Amino acid sequence: INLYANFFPMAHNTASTLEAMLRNDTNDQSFNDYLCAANMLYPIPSNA
Amino acid sequence: RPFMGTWNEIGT
Amino acid sequence: SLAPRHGSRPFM
Amino acid sequence: VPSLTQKKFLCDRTMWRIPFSSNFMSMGALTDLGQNMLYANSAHALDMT
Amino acid sequence: ATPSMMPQWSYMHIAGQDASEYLSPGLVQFARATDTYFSLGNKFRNPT
Repeated sequence: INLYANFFPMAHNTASTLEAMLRNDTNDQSFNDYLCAANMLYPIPSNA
Repeated sequence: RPFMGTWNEIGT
Repeated sequence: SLAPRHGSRPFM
Repeated sequence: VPSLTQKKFLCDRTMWRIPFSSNFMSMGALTDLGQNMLYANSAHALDMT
Repeated sequence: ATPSMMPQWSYMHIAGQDASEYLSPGLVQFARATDTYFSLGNKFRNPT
C-alpha cells in the first residue's frame, strides 16, 4: 500500500504568505460532516 | 492580489 | 430592459 | 485456471492535451508561460519524440 | 506581461481590454439595450 499526494506548485513568495496567514487562530479552517449523524441501531425481534 | 486570471481589470 | 419592465431599444 | 491479467484505457473522440502553463491548469486563454519572456521576446527550438 | 509584444497584442485583443472599455461607450450601451433579440455579444472579443 502506498500513499499518494498531489501538490499545487504554488509560488513560494505567495505560499509562504499563506502559511503565516492561514495559520492564524482567526483564519483556521473548520469543516462539517454532511450527514450530521447521531447513528443508533435498535434491535427488533422477528414478527414484532 | 494580482493572482487572478485578469480578463481586463482583475477577477474572472 | 428599462423600468416600465422589459423591452429593448427606445432607450438608446 | 491460473490467470494473467490485461488492461487498456480505450479513450476515443478526444485529443490528448498538454497545457502550456506552469501548473498545467487552465489559467486563461493566453497562458502564464506564453507570456514569460524566456519563451516570448526570444527564440527557441523544439524537439519531441 | 511581455511589453515588446504588448501593443499589437492589445491592438487585436490578444491580451488587451474587455469588450466594454475599448468599445465606444455608445456601442456597448446599444448592445446591452438590444441583446434580447439582436445580440452582438459574440461578434467581439473578451481576451483572458
